Amino acid sequence: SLAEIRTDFNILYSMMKKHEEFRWMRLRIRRMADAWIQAIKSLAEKQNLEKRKRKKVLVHLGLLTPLGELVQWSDLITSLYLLGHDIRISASLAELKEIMGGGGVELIYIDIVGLAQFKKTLGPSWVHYQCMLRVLDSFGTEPEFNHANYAQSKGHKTPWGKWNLNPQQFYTMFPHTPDNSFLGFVVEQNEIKRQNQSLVYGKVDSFWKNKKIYLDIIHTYMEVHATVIPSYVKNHGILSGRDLQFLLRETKLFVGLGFPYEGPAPLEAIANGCAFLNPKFNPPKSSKNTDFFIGKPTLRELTSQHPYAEVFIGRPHVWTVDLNNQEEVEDAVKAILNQKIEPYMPYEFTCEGMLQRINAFIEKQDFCHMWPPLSALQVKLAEPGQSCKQVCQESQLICEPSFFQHLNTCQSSELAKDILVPSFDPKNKHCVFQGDLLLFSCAGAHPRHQRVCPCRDFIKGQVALCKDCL
Ligand SMILES: CC(=O)N[C@H]1[C@H](O[C@@H]2[C@@H](OC[C@H]3O[C@H](O)[C@@H](O)[C@@H](O[C@H]4O[C@H](CO)[C@@H](O)[C@H](O)[C@@H]4O[C@@H]4O[C@H](CO)[C@@H](O)[C@H](O)[C@H]4NC(C)=O)[C@@H]3O)O[C@H](CO)[C@@H](O)[C@@H]2O)O[C@H](CO)[C@@H](O)[C@@H]1O
Ligand SMILES: *[C@@H]1O[C@H](CO)[C@@H](O)[C@H](O)[C@H]1NC(C)=O
Repeated sequence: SLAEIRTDFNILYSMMKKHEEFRWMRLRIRRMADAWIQAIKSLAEKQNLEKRKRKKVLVHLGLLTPLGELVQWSDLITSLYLLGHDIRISASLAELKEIMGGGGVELIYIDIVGLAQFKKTLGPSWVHYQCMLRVLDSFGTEPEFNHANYAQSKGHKTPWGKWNLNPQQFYTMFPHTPDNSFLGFVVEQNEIKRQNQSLVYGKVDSFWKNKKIYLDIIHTYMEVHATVIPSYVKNHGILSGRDLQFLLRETKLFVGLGFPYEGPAPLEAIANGCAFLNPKFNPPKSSKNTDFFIGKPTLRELTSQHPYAEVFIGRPHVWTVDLNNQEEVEDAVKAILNQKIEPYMPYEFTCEGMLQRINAFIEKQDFCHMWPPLSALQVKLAEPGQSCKQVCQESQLICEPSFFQHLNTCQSSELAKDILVPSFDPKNKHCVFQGDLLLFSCAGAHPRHQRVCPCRDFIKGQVALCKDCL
């Protein structure tokens, strides 16, 4: 029974009308419907989408039993629907039991809250389905937090970790954690734009605490608008849809205050021709120094409010600035004021880019027992203090953790259960090899030794996929 692409949303709307929380998701799908339908038709012309098996897919939304996560769920469901899969949407324990009770489930999209429910509801046979799980986890899960016993040994108290999955089963909001898979979402998209209009990113007064100098510098050159705080700020209150599309289409500069971290909104601003003023974090913010991140299953350090925007887009669309550097902020605002407007969206955040990525994952990513192909492997040695993530990135590659097993001249050697191996002491030519295959980790820098690191190429604008991965 083969998957046939769908070009009509009538059935999708009927499914999402069964859950009150999808109300504004259905609205957004209608706004984006022509983009989605154009994209599934264009993909089907570029690539053979024939002879794909129709999968029975459980989509269990633990969080419905977070706007960015609701957007990601909406875009995932829409992608599955367009690709012709048999979607069973669950937002209750009752639904979960019924769907799994019926059997034939081939693929499971769930969040970590939903996974706790899955385990509790199904009992010990929950692990029978473990290889079919794709776990929507916005901020990502590094191997040291996923391995229950290693995490306990290191004193990690995360309520989110210790699931003992293959870490590539965690599906992230941005491609920030190469131990994981990047799922993302779709970003909704010069006489319109008011050259001197800036708009503050942040719907609560709390976000604005101790930003006055920053805002005062911006206010020297631009009107400061808000949707929520100095007297001069022009507040439009809470908005949406066409209205917010208009306000962003009207705005030259979208102003970050530091929070929230890694949201969709800066990408929507850039897609609508805005530049993003992106606060720089020195030191970088992590579960080690930031209350928001304490208990999150990663030590990943954020170098700015939106590191994807900073690293994968950059100027002129994204100015990553020290808020405390008055010279730097003024230079940035004056630059943006004089910039030519260039609306931009990375391919991977388009309808067709997301359809291509999720179709590849559905067809090629299998944890139930080779992809990416071993031809993609390029091995790099991380210097001491450098992670496998870093040394791949430094060569315009990305760490590919599925190649660690193929990397596991050595005068002596030993075995260790540690996220930092395989390692090489090139002084005494001593090799330490991985003794616990669940501890293979792109994340982590050896303090003394070189790390032996598995990298792969990526399609520019589609970092989730190697050139030979389609
Ligand atoms: C959307 C999402 O999950 N996104 C990210 C996530 O982001 C964080 C997350 O926080 C969700 C939690 O927020 C509050 O702490 C609570 O509302 C909590 O709800 C549980 O706990 C409260 C009491 O604290 C209860 O009132 C509520 O019923 C619920 O109880 C819990 O129920 C579950 C289901 O059975 C049970 O399994 C738990 O044991 C039980 N917990 C307790 C202690 O009783 C929320 O869970 O979402 C926020 C926005 O919604 C974000 O800002 C947060 O950063 O982060 C993770 C990890 O990084 C990521 O994987 C995920 O994608
Ligand atoms: C910004 O420019 C527009 C037109 O160029 C004008 O209407 C507006 O008054 C200006 N704002 C400030 C604060 O000077």
